[PDB]
Amino acid sequence: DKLKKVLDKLRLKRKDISEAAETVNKVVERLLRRMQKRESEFKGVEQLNTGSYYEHVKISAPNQFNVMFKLEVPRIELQEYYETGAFYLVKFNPLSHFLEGEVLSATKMLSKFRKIIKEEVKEIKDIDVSVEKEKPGSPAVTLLIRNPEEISVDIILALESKGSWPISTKEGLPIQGWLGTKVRTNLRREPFYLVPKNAFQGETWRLSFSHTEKYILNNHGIEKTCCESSGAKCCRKECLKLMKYLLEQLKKEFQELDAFCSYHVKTAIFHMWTQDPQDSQWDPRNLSSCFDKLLAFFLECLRTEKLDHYFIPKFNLFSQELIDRKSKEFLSKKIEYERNNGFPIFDKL
Amino acid sequence: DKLKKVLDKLRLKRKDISEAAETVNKVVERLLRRMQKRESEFKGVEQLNTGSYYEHVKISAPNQFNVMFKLEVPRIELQEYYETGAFYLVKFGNPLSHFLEGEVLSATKMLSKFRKIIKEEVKEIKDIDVSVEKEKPGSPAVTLLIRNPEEISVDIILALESKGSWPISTKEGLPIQGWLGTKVRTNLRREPFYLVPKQGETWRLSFSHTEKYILNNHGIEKTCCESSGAKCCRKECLKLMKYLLEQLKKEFQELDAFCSYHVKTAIFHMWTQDPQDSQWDPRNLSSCFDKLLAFFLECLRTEKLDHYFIPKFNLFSQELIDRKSKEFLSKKIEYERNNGFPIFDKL
DNA sequence: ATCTGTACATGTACAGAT
DNA sequence: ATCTGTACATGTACAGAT
DNA sequence: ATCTGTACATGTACAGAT
DNA sequence: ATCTGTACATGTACAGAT
Ligand SMILES: Nc1ncnc2c1ncn2[C@@H]1O[C@H](COP(=O)(O)OP(=O)(O)OP(=O)(O)O)[C@@H](O)[C@H]1O
Ligand SMILES: Nc1ncnc2c1ncn2[C@@H]1O[C@H](COP(=O)(O)OP(=O)(O)OP(=O)(O)O)[C@@H](O)[C@H]1O
Ligand SMILES: [Mg+2]
Ligand SMILES: [Mg+2]
Ligand SMILES: [Zn+2]
Ligand SMILES: [Zn+2]
Repeated sequence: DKLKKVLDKLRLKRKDISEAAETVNKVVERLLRRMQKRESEFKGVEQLNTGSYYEHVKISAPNQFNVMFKLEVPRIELQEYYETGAFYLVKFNPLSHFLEGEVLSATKMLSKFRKIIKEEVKEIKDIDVSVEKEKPGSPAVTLLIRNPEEISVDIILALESKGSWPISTKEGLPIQGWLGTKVRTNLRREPFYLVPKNAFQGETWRLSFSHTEKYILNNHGIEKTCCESSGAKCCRKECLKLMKYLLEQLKKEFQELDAFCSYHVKTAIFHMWTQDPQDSQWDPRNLSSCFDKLLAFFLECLRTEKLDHYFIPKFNLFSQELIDRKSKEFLSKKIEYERNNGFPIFDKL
Repeated sequence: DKLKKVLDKLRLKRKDISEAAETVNKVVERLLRRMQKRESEFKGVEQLNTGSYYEHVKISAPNQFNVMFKLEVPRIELQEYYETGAFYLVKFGNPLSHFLEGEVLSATKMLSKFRKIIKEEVKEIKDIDVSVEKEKPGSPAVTLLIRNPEEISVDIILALESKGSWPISTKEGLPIQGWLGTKVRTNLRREPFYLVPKQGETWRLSFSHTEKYILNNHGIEKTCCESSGAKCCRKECLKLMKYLLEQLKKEFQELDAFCSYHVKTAIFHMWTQDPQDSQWDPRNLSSCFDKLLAFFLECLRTEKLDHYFIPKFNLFSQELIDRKSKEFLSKKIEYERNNGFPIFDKL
């Protein structure tokens, strides 16, 4: 019971999955063909599906989809922004119209990308779909879809580089004692990605490891058979779902928590999965203890004001410059409260 | 243990590895380039290193290397040869036209041209002392005999590469689901399969690339034998068993029918029967070797050792190995087992 | 002038050597 | 314990080709 | 270059078994 | 209550064709 029943509630319905995906795939496919069918500065982008729905940890409803349109760009030089670790300027075609002083401007290229999508969305007459107003500094072009429910799709332009990952990641991805050195070496043989976030704030990109995280979510055990048809279930994803849910419920209720996001939870459980690598440490019979030790770890992160980017160890997602101490102390109070009272926020609608 | 000292004996020396590999890689590279010449039928053939040396289970000396020269052959149809599971006929200005006889790609015609080219190229090698061994009938290999002073064999194996789905005779093979798992199994079966020459148009399936992967990714835990994981004794047990057979085989001509692939197949089944890394703790080397010996003896006595990839192919069937050959090896193994392995002290 | 099969450049798991 | 040679995967440079 | 075909992973859904 | 077996559904890798 208890947490088992909560997970029963969070579980997506097969029918809703079917109806959401088919409408999502209609729009995405149409947008994707537009990007190459034309001259178009983004001819050659490929679709990369990412985030919780494609990692099978989406909760409640299939109402948010994350898609990367990635562009392979060769002979790119990276300059780390302000020792931040995650933010870079990039330098040396149709992309000529996006540079400046030899700097590929994230802002300029996102704007044309965005302009294309808006135009194509205008030609869609079979689906009720609009482009959400732009959020400054965001990497996303966000679609809002109606019909069987509200659905949002974040279309994320990404650059794809095939060289060695930037030195700031050298000490990241510390999976050696959990997924192992062969897996780590192979993952770092994959490309890395750059996403037009902006900390020259307008020209900066941010590193993305959404492809690495997806692999990890679907290949998460120390045993190769974890959660496979001839292995045993673990409760790793279910703990992620529960913690995601506690934060979503807390964020709905308290504006004091706007600065928090699900990626903070994702980052925290990557660290917990590294600290507790054995699959037996995530036995489904120990769901409550597992959820609790995740809570305690997350609270220790808040208390110490320290949650390092799992791929970029020096980039503290909980630094003062990013999240006010007051916000972190508010979230500590609310989590400790739910914890010490049987999670009442889990009962509510 | 006694067995740890045997393993020290069996361990290859780096100095020997260097000298052997340097010469082997010179000859192989030159043979691969000549294959890409002109109107050579084998142009586009690619190199695949296989077998015990590339699996790090070669014992005693680095004196036998296995290398496949693989040729992608698109658009092919296979006919299983008489329900044997492992043997096939292959059918379709193509450069393999000279090897056809009405739809059918002749194995020995292709192997013979392959061989002729190799022999010719070896004649032009004066860098080092290397000759081509007399052909063994029905063998897929062209064997090089290198004297580096020390003697080194190189089996060069012509291979057809097909990228379609594996033949149905393997549908139930590779039973690694409780051990390496379903994702690993699916991904391995997405790789190509291989046909090597074995009546004269018969080819044989090869899974040397899959076996190589398994050898180097052999644990249920991803960290098995890794620098942040725990050592197992799976490969060490393979080495000891290979050594038992090699010592016996160089002493007793009665054992000519047996080869090391029998030992490699038996321990794949053992690795399937005991998937947990803790059933191969280095502290239990003796038990682990002993249970392998016992499994092998039961295969001998019951006359049943299924091909790991082709379940219906029995490597210990009557048609391949006489019951007396099996009973002879059984006695010799049982003898070594119950007398402290005196053949391990030999030489 | 650009294109490209061939081979160099880089990085590291494995396992022998010290 | 760290150091180190071979094998091998992938990214890239460029003589020689087009 | 783009697209379908095949195979089976990952899921949800529910009845019958335990 | 949970487990197991079948049915149902989407996502994804890659072969082969055009
Ligand atoms: N600040 C960030 N830094 C790096 N990558 C991020 C960041 N925020 C999001 N991402 C990446 O983008 C993906 C999609 O983000 P999103 O906000 O939709 O979360 P999610 O993982 O899909 O979960 P959910 O949608 O269920 O809240 C994340 O899974 C992660 O890979
Ligand atoms: N009878 C066979 N059937 C199928 N594949 C075989 C057979 N014999 C050998 N092979 C394959 O060819 C490879 C090379 O064969 P080889 O006889 O050299 O043995 P090995 O595994 O390299 O060991 P060693 O050379 O130390 O005896 C094997 O590893 C196996 O994959
Ligand atoms: Mg999301
Ligand atoms: Mg060999
Ligand atoms: Zn699991
Ligand atoms: Zn091991």
